[PDB]
Amino acid sequence: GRQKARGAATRARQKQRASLETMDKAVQRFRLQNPDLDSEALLTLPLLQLVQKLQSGELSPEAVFFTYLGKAWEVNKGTNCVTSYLTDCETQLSQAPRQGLLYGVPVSLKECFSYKGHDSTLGLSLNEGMPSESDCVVVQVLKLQGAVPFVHTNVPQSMFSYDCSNPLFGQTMNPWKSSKSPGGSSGGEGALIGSGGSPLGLGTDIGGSIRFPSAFCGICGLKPTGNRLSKSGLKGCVYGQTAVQLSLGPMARDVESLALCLKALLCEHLFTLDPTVPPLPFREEVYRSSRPLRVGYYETDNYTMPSPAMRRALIETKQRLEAAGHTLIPFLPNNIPYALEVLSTGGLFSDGGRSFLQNFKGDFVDPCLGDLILILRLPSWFKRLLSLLLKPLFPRLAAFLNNMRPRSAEKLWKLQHEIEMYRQSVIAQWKAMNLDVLLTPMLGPALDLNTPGRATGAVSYTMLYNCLDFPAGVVPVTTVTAEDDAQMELYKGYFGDIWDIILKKAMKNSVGLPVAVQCVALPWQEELCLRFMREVEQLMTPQKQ
Ligand SMILES: *C(=O)NC1CCCCC1
Ligand SMILES: [Cl-]
Ligand SMILES: [Cl-]
Repeated sequence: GRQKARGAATRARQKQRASLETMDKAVQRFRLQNPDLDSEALLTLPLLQLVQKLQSGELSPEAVFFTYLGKAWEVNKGTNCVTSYLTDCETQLSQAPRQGLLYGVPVSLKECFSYKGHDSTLGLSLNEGMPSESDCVVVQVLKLQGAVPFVHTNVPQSMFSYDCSNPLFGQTMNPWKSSKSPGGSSGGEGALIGSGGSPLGLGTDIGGSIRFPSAFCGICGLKPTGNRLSKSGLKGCVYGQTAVQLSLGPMARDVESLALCLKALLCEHLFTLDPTVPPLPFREEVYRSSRPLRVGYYETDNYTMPSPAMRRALIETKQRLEAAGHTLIPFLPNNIPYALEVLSTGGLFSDGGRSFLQNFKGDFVDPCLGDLILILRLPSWFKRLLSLLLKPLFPRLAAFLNNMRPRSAEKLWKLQHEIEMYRQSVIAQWKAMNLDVLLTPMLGPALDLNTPGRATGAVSYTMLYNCLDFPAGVVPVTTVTAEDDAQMELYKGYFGDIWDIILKKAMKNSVGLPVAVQCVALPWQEELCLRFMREVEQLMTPQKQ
């Protein structure tokens, strides 16, 4: 019963196509009137220098806007990362506030950041032809700070994924290798920023969806504490689920860009437009501190075996931090399996997936979601039974199935308390070793297209910090060598289940692809997190600063 959804696809693709044409026509007009502009030099300027030149008058907003608009159009050709051109953004451009900290900066938005007059489909038929009545709060703040949001970027269908394909706009590709995923669900942002088509973007993250795309596409990303920024006006699939919180945050080519973005967002405009966000301004002096850090670290979470490239990235960064004078302390959060199998899965699937499934009624199911929908559709008893059969041979799979069952409000309260007491556990663990920050591996290199949805285990590295609601960011530190990739033939994985087997195959043939580490601080500590990220960036890739 899918013809209605075929109509949605046809209409969505027409709007995407017309958006692209509108963009190109404006780019072609602009270039004719400005034939001598050094567009390469403008595009490769770091955000901090770009901002300064816009503030001084050295570069016109128009010059910067249309150049990035040109570049976004071009990189889209090989990645399919842009779903929509934000129609009024040229008239926004001419009205941008001069004193704004982001005056004249083109910014790209993940499709779920509602923008007036435009759909936030999430790749779902039922959200097509349902344009937002207004800009969401962070989009309002961006504009009040002088920025110019200019495109919506692609997401995997429903966002419940770390790949990036849906049936309306299709499949987004990694800009480093087109057989590879850009990661997700902020994958359009990853591909666009990662190929130079936007200097700053916003994404969201409930199990790693800022961090996967950033890592897979070789850019920086930060997932703040859930309630550091406003979620007001965000489009979603499931509403009212508060056990594992959603976070939104910046993506960019460097760390300084992330810190600029958070500084611009954490202002009175935000705090008055959404009073439910604690009014905590950006603390520059914590961000800029150069005091030695106590850095906890691990090479593996003992759940998802790291690739050789991940492991090399982690050890090398550790050794450089030591040489720079920081104290590196072996540290692994306790009971990760519990945090993932019981707390995180149970938090996301407390209703057995029912609320989530209503979004898919009458719709196609994108191949990049794997068997997720099929598995969620199954009866609560046949899940339970299959869980008991799989437990001897495949304990991970069994635990997954058993913890995605529907349960009562009573049981949800108990789960919510366990999440709270686990949070306090890890905090106490952290304080007993007197850590400032924590260094971890990050999933990478980029997986093959249509494999993330079959490698669910691999979310272990990022999902843990959604469960704990700790700020976490990722920084590119190296690229896959011939040796790293060859050494994947010796990868086994701790479990030997289908998730380990898919991941092994998924990560092969990745020579030249970027690989990241993850940086973590305690709740409300975004500034310390970024300081630390800045340090990693400086030591492993000094040409960024
Ligand atoms: C981004 O946060 N992606 C997550 C992948 C695991 C399931 C929830 C969504
Ligand atoms: Cl039909
Ligand atoms: Cl709060």
